[PDB]
Amino acid sequence: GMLPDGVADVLFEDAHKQEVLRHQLTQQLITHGYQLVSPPMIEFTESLLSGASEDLKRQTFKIIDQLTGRLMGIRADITPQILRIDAHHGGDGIARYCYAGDVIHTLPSGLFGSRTPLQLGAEIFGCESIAADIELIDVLFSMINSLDMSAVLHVDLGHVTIFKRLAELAALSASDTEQLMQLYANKNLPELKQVCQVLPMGSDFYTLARFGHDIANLLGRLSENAQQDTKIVTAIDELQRLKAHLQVQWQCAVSIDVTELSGYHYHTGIVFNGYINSETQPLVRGGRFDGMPRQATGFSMDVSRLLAHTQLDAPFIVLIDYDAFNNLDSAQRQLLLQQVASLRQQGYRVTMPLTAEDMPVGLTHRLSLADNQWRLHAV
Amino acid sequence: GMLPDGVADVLFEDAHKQEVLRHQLTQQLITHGYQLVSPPMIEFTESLLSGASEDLKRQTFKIIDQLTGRLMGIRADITPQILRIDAHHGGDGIARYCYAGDVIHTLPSGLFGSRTPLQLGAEIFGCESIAADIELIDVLFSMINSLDMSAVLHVDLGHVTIFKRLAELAALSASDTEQLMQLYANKNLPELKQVCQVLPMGSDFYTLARFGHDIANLLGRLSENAQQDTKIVTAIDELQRLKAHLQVQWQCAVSIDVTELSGYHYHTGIVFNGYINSETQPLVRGGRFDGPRQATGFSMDVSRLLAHTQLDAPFIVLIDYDAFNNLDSAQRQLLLQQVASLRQQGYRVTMPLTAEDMPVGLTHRLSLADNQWRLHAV
Amino acid sequence: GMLPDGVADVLFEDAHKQEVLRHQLTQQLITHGYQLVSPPMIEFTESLLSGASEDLKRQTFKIIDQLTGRLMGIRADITPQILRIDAHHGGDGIARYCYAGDVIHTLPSGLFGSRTPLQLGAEIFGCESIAADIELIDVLFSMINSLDMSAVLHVDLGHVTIFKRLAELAALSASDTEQLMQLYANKNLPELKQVCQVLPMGSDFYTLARFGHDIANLLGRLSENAQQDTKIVTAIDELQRLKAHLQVQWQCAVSIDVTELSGYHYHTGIVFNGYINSETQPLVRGGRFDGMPRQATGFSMDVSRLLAHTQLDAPFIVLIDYDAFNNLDSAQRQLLLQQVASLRQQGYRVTMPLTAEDMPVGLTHRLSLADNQWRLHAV
Amino acid sequence: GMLPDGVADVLFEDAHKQEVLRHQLTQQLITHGYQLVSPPMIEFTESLLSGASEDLKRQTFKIIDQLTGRLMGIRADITPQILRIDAHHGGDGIARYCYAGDVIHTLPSGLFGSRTPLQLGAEIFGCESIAADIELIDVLFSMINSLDMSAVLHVDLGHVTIFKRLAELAALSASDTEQLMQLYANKNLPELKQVCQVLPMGSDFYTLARFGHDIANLLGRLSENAQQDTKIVTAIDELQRLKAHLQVQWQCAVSIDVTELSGYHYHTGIVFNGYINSETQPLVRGGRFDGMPRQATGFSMDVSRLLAHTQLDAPFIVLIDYDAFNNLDSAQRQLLLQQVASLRQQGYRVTMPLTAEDMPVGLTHRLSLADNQWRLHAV
Amino acid sequence: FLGLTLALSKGRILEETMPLLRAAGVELLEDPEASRKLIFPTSNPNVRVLILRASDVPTYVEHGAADFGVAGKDVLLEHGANHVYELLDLKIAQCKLMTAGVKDAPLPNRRLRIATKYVNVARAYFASQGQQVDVIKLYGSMELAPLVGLGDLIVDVVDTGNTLRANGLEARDHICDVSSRLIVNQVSYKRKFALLEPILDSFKNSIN
Amino acid sequence: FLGLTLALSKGRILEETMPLLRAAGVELLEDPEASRKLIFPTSNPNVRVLILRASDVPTYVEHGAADFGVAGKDVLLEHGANHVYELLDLKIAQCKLMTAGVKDAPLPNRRLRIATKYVNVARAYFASQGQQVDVIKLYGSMELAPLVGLGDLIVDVVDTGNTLRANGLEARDHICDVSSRLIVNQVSYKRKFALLEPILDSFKNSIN
Ligand SMILES: O=P(O)(O)OC[C@H]1O[C@H](OP(=O)(O)OP(=O)(O)O)[C@H](O)[C@@H]1O
Ligand SMILES: O=P(O)(O)OC[C@H]1O[C@H](OP(=O)(O)OP(=O)(O)O)[C@H](O)[C@@H]1O
Ligand SMILES: [Cl-]
Ligand SMILES: [Cl-]
Ligand SMILES: [Cl-]
Ligand SMILES: [Cl-]
Ligand SMILES: [Cl-]
Ligand SMILES: [Cl-]
Ligand SMILES: [Cl-]
Ligand SMILES: [Cl-]
Ligand SMILES: [Cl-]
Ligand SMILES: [Mg+2]
Ligand SMILES: [Mg+2]
Ligand SMILES: [Mg+2]
Ligand SMILES: [Mg+2]
Repeated sequence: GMLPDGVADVLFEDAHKQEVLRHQLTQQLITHGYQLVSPPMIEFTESLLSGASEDLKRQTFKIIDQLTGRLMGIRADITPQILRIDAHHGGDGIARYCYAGDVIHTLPSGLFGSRTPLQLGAEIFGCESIAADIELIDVLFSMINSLDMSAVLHVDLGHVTIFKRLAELAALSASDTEQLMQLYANKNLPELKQVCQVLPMGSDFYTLARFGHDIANLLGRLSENAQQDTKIVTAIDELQRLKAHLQVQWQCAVSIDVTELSGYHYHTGIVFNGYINSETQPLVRGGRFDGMPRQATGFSMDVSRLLAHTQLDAPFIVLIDYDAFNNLDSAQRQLLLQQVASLRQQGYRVTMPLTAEDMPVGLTHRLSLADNQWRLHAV
Repeated sequence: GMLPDGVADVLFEDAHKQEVLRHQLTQQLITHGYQLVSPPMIEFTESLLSGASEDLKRQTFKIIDQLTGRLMGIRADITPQILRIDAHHGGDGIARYCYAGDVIHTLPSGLFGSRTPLQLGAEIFGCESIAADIELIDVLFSMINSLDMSAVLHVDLGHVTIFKRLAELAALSASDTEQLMQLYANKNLPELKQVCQVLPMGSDFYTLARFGHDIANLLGRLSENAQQDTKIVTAIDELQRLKAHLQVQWQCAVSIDVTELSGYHYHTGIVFNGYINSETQPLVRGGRFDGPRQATGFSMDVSRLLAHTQLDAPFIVLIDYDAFNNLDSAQRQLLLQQVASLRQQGYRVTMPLTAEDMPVGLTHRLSLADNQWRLHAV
Repeated sequence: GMLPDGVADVLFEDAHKQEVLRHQLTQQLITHGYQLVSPPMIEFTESLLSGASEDLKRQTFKIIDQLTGRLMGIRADITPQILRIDAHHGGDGIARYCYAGDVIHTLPSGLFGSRTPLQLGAEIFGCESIAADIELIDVLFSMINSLDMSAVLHVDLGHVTIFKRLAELAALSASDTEQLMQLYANKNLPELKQVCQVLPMGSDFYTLARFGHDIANLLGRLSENAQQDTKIVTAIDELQRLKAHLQVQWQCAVSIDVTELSGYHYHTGIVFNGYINSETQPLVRGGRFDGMPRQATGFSMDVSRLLAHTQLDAPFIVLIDYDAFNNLDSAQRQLLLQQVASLRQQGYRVTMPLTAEDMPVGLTHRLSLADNQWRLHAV
Repeated sequence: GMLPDGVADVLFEDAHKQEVLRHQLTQQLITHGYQLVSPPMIEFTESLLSGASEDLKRQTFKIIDQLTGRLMGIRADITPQILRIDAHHGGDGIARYCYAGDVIHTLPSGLFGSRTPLQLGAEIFGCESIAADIELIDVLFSMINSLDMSAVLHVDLGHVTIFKRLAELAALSASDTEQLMQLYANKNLPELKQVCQVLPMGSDFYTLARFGHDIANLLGRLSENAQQDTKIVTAIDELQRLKAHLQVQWQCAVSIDVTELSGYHYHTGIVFNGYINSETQPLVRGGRFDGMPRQATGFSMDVSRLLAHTQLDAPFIVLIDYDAFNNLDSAQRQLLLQQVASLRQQGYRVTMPLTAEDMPVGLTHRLSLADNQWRLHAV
Repeated sequence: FLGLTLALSKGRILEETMPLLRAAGVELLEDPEASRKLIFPTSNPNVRVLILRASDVPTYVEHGAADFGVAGKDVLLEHGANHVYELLDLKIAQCKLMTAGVKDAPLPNRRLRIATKYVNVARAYFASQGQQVDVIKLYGSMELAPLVGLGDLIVDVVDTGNTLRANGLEARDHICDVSSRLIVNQVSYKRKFALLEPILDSFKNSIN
Repeated sequence: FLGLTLALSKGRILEETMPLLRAAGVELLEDPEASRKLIFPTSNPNVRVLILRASDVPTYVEHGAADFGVAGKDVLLEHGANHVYELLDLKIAQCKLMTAGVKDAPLPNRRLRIATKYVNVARAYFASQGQQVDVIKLYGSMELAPLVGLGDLIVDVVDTGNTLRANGLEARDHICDVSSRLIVNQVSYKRKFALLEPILDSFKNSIN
């Protein structure tokens, strides 16, 4: 049967690989001190879309609860559920959460992109410091390195505070802010140059696009009013520390883009976007957000997007010879079944056949009888 | 915040346990030759509810695909998706599948039931023999025993073929058949006695509810016409075989109810209901069903195992904030190497962000004494 | 605000016209001996969707009764409610009912259709004869002619019995039946000719689509077995009588389509579709249906679809002069109020101004005080 | 069939009466200068629940638009739709609207109250003056007098401004404000008295409950600061003008209750509640509310609640004699059918029989042929 | 306009439909090629002709702006002929709907990309073959798409195969046979049957 | 092919883009109008050209079958420009998206029907005006639609207004201003900026 766009079966060795990835990545996060939570697929919209952006609201399927008549949603994002859990269980100190679960989107993000990602993530609540963003990076790269991929992760750092602070100091209208954001998104430098010549501190807004990439010299290019703003100064310093940590500790290729302003409404500071090879949609999205005055920072990724970039060792797929098995006396069957249980405990996939034709898919070995002894022979 | 009824968070140690259970059980099924498949949460209703009963349809939330205008459903049962997968990939021979995923129901089934179970299951397609049913039982019980629960599984066996044959032979109308199912559903013997007196082969239909539990003598109590029916004889024989297999192989207390007819439209033969302790909703549902292609299988809600299973106490380690900060860059890398080893062994190690950063359930501190890091219990 | 698709405000003169139409057509039906009933917008689905087709169930919004936890539906069709009312109040004799009320549909019926029609209808229960259908036709055409439209109603007649009978004689499978109905709905004669060559009595099924329009000769074209079937012969004769009646009594242009099989599950005999001008969706739909053994026949129409084709007289919109009214003493005010009440009783729309700027929309006349006397003058 | 609670059929003579009332009351409103509008039953919640109270939100059934996947509601109140219509069509000046349409409520208001009222109302936008509220009364009581009821309409007048102004001048917390409203709603004078001893301007809050019924002396009973407050002085004056107008012009019994504070967040001034006999839930509710800063004032009522208090003249239900009719030649038939058309124009309900046994319900007269002349005879 | 409005496609449809109209007593009063006109009167004063792009013919007919029209079966399948009657296979412009790809290039093992005008036909076809596909809508010519890697295959109408071969492409799978069909608006068929019947009869006689 | 692939719309956009390409060192070596070729080499051996139907230019660029392209703002608004960078307004092929109706005809009291290629733009425009509209997708010429009662209004691009006036139609409301834009594939912008930048500068300098 035809499936909807952005909806695919994950089958067989891909499914097995997805299972191993989900489990090992979850276990890693647990070993770094993150508490695993498994919130449900559905909730009342009151909780699920509390303080949601317009985008998230549109991305969430709506359904009616037949016990109350109230509106529920199928989650498009696990992070609002983590806010809820933390508000009830987290206290005022630091709290660490991880998770891995299916989310559904009404529309795909990328061309032929998935609407049914297996979203895995980690979040730290209750820490103001850049140290929390540094810990998340350490955990993410520890996980990425465990996967033994040949694909290279390229990291893009931004920081929404810089533009937001410039917008305030320039006293930009909403329509002016939206026009700058569209031009940044579209990399339209020539039209940006013209809009910036007629704006207050337009030379700073054009500088973000033209020289944001060079973070070591960014503060010293900005205006005197921007250089006197502590939030802008802090934001740039945060970018420098993260960049240094990603090169030193992890030897990561890091680009800076302070004009990266997607999720303008949920992000509140430093942002990271991890891109795999030359794929357009980032594999990892992370950054600062609000704990609706609770501090929060986190990342997530679609586990199913790792499948194309990871490999497991070829599986041993074993068939017990039907005719030879059914010639055995009872004692010989018991000894064979003990051998089979031992193979199974080591991860061999052993089929006990129901018929002479019973043939597992991808068969690699037969457990056959040769001179009163049971051995594996390659097909 | 409040959640809908039958919708629960699984949190912290319970979430860890759910993940361990899911993974172990899945890996067990894989090692018995079952192909793992992970079908999507949503599909067009065309495929997802192809030949679905009215109950499966009612249990399925519908949503609109904005791209095409077509109705999609959020799955309430994974088995229909296995059918689709088998139809395309499985051929004419024997095929084995397993799965584990979330399913969603519009209403709870039964008293305080969940609407968001983590449905785990296995299915064998293409084998008519009772041997496939025996293989599933053995797999199931091997999985149950591996959990090392003190809770006990009671198995209730049924077989829809017995009633379906009697209904065809007696030429019952739809409304008569439905009336008998309602009366069977809560074993209303007094009213069943009355209704059966006016119906053809009525004493057979009364005999099922009244003496169906005694499977060794059930054939002897049915009418002469029913006794000559080959499918009825086979069905009663299948029940005797599985009961004996469960008793001999697994020491399992088995009850028989041949009027267990819930899911009348998808079950095509033997049906299996496993109850944990005295809990009202069965933990394990299984049975024969349609693929002409034979199929049989079971599923269970993994989240219902959480109250009856236990993991070893976790080791939750906090590195001393002040000793860590006083370390030079080379010393830091040695500690991190030592910490990476602790994590590989399954210790949960928190690197503190502050001197007040405390993991929940702290068991051990990692502390610097005489140029050496060691674990101390709190 | 922006309204959903198929959902429109009826405003001002259109609303006034809708009210006039609703009321005039209701009173006409009442004066022809039809008992007005006004069932509610919502019921339990048990009653409202008792014996409903899959089409009607998909068209009915469901909602939750908080008092019982049970499902209710917003009616998509008033006819199932008339069945309920007739079952309790109607007896075994002939009963006549009429109604006019809002109904709601989940999806539009066709190309840009309304989802909120004002459904007005009439039904006769308890008469097997074709005479009941002829009375409904006569009442309907009388209602249409009272509206004095320049738009013309074309009537298309069908009869589900003809196809249903051939389906039983041919012993068609559910799939064959569904395939033929699909091909009939598009009158796809090329593919129908292919499908019919491999079907039992396929000669007849093709003949229905190819020659069903020619009702005088349809019987002779059918197979010997189909000609011996009394119900087929009766159905064809019923079509001929209605056709003749419509042409002779009403000078109505009639087409015949015996393959008109929408509402296959609710219709039990003759069907009637009235098209206004060239509009795609029929204005009037009617036909024979099943009571709860009880004969029934009826029609319904969307009153809202008459608004583009009907005209009222121009309203008289009157404004009392503000200054002159305020200059009056108490006893002169009371006389003016008596005069105004009289004008309102004649159908003049009279505004008493709150200020000197208070101006009714569409003003036609002023009431002005000249020489101690109030008189109307046009603007 | 069982209907849900608060859901009833209106059948036969009750249905006819409801039809007559809806229409006549509607025509009366139109003749008073109010533009009829007929908004739809369903809207997107965005517009329908824009600025709604928590109660209106809870009272509104939710459904999903299958063309967008957005939330819609079934209207529980027509007034918000009038705001929408007025925002787009009303302009800056005065605008008058009326309506009559079904609304649906999730829960009943009164004990055994309706969940499916036929809501009829009228609203004036853009007039700040008490003159607008007086015009609405004139319209309302003109309508009530046309109903020729024996039942007596008692009117309760309140004015929320008085309490709101005192609360602002007294610097009441939300907590104290809520406590006073609860005590007012429950008529608990003793606890009000105690609570007022420790509140700023406590004696004024007590004075509202104890002496507010005596509106002619209320101002002189208040504290120096409350006496002088402009909005309090105006409010009390508004209550006096409205009382005097009702008793004098309309012979209506008026009680004052300045502690009537239900709908605290929608009402912005004078409130009107009309009670029929000793029925607990008012028949008519009205008052000042917000447009959009746009002034608005209005009332609404359930037309179906008038059914038990109004009467029509007994209907004439006529049956044409079957045998005599069928015995006529075409010209005689033609003469009879003109005579029948004249009878029907006068409101006679004339059934043409389909058989000798066709008997209308509630038969009063037979139109019989005797001495070659058709006449009515009582049964 | 009280008569019949006939919607025709430019090109091969128009040229091959003119004789059928001529036999039915309908001739255009001037050459469409050398005209700026959109609405064309005929020798029959009850018939007028519209010259449209082929993909718009079913649209004009289903909305009743044309009473009837001539349209390729490929266009009707893609559009959906649910609201019109398909009365006659005119047997003109006979060709095939086919998949096509680069000459001798074997299918990649990955998920297939189909670039095509015939999006709905492609989805339906690959669904019936149990093939998961990514479909890309094209309005223009489809021969470029495999050559710059936009898709692995195209779905297009093929007659000789010469356009495919000229561009380094080869026909692969047969989807279905295509010809021009006479379509009629449902209301028009009901209301204006008297005007339609002789013309439909003429067409039928000309073809058989 | 390791160089840049440039996707161009045929017709007026092609004619007004030739000078910019000339100035950027990219001339075609033959006339596309007189050719069977689909892929054209240029004087720069790192650049080749595809000549496409206007509405296909964003499709080829977004999927990476072309690295960059020239398309009207009308096409991009209707298509949705989400997956490409609109790097440059070229200030060529200037025109206006407008609504248009029959000359002097009044708006009918029933709901408005709009017939147009620009279906998304039509819905978006009438949404901002608070009018509810029925919209009919057309692929070809739209000037005929009001004249035979398919729609009440059309939405189309208008330069002089001559095509509208010659068909007995008039421009009603101005929707927005249109000009041709340079769009770039997101991957190509990173991986091939060295090749792109000189060409982008030459276009930017030509527009001055
Ligand atoms: O197999 P062949 O005989 O080469 O014909 C097939 C061609 O016909 C169609 O062209 P279109 O309808 O655009 O007409 P055209 O070929 O005249 O452009 C289609 O787009 C194919 O390219
Ligand atoms: O206002 P005007 O100067 O008359 O130009 C407007 C024309 O341009 C557009 O077509 P396009 O340019 O794509 O085709 P064309 O060159 O054949 O008109 C549009 O569909 C009009 O036909
Ligand atoms: Cl994700
Ligand atoms: Cl389950
Ligand atoms: Cl209707
Ligand atoms: Cl009300
Ligand atoms: Cl598409
Ligand atoms: Cl070829
Ligand atoms: Cl027509
Ligand atoms: Cl013009
Ligand atoms: Cl590239
Ligand atoms: Mg998130
Ligand atoms: Mg199952
Ligand atoms: Mg009906
Ligand atoms: Mg109201």
